[PDB]
Amino acid sequence: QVQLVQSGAEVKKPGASVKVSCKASGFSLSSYGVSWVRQAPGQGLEWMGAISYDGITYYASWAKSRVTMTRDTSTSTVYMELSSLRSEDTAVYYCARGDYYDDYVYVYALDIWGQGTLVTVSSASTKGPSVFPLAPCSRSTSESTAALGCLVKDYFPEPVTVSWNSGALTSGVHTFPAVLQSSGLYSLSSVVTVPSSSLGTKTYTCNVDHKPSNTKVDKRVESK
Amino acid sequence: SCDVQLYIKRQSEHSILAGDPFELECPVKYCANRPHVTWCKLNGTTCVKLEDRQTSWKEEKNISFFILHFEPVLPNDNGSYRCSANFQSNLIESHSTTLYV
Amino acid sequence: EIVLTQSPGTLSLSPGERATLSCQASQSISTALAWYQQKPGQAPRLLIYAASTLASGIPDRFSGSGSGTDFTLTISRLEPEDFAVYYCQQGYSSSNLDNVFGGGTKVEIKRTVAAPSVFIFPPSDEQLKSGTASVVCLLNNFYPREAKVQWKVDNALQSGNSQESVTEQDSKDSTYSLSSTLTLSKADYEKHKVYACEVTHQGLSSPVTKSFNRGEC
Repeated sequence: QVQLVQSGAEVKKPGASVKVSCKASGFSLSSYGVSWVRQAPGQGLEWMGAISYDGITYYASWAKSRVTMTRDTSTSTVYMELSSLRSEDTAVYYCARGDYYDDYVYVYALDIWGQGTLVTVSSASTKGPSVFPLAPCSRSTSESTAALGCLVKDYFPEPVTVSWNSGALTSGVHTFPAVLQSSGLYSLSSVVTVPSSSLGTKTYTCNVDHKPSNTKVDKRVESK
Repeated sequence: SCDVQLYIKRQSEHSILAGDPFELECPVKYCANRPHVTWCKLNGTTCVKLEDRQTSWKEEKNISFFILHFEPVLPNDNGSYRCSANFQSNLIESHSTTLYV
Repeated sequence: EIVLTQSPGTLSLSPGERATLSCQASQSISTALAWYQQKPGQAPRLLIYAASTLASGIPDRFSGSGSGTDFTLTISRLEPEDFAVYYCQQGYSSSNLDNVFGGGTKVEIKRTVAAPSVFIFPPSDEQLKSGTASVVCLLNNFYPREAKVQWKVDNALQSGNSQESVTEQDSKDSTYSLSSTLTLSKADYEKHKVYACEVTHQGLSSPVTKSFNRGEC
């Protein structure tokens, strides 16, 4: 159908460049514009600019100096190059199709969106996580519910997936958004609440997947 | 009483012969004091603002028109043109109109 | 320049109810105003273009209104799939601007106040062997998002040595959970005996302290 498909995730050093591609299917690039919008973790939407239907480029006032936008109408692929990259550029970059719905007025909205491209900018290198068990020092013998978890510490870059007992235990599981540390490595916790009557007869194992470093770690969590 | 609007239609095209005269239209809508309108020509990724040209206002009923005069039309005028308006401290553009020479 | 300003920042509404989303432009933008919906981990989705028009396959409960500077997005029968973040966008101009977007409005489920279940997790033997100690505090299933975590190390309130994460609203009970991590060296960890996280929340009549004494585990 009518779709926009972007390139894979990128990991970059500061002062380097990144070129993101965005393939159009089902339609013509010479009829539509393409806008670039980036989003930082937990932040709002930030327009970078666009290349209209007639080939003219517009850039956000902050991005004009390091951003370039092209199009290859034969290959029907739009690009975005962001140069002299800084850590504060880490974000999910989206290409969105600009629909100039009005035939007399030069106005648009973005109807079809790309699936996003994660670009990480850091002086850090690819590092799989160390997985530590989270077990309480003590429980109260009268508590029906018990908590346990896994500290998925010092990995780079994002993301990591976490599951419990190969995906069978899903209820009461909380996987937390990762935090970026002062050291440049990411850290997250995944927790589960279980019946404390199960603690001696049921095993609790977190399955940590870190695709960028090709790391898979199962961590058994015991109650002391 | 209303917003300034530039009504060049999308896919507008005029096929003309060189040596003949031509007047390129930019339908301008206004309710306040006449807005400052200008013309440019598409050259790659930018619209090159045209300097020292013969232009005229042609007031009609609900609409008005800003015109670019080609006295005459040269072969080195083949391209896509556009008009822009700067009023409330921002640039508003119209759809691009193509000229075939 | 054209500045799009969204209000309120966040709106706590119960399902079934009516939502009134406000977008104001610094200067007139005619009807070149669009509204988008963004759900966690997904790309934004066009709702209303040309200030009032409905986009392709968009349900009729989403209605847009306004012209010039004042604009409204109204959801009349708030379904559970509607609890997302909404952004307005002007298609009016693109020359010399910081952003064509507004700051967004988060629409979240209003429910009864729920106190968190607070758990403390001491560092592991494995992590200590590497010369670092991370102490974790869990605040499980609470409402509203507003929670106050305090770290105390031998009754001495800590600052700048912890980071916190909060989950998205739960799809089944509309609660939030919160993780707070205290990081130290193995050396500083072994200088002190008591580790505690004091939690103040609306659903808590008095602040709750969970604790352990290092080694005594």
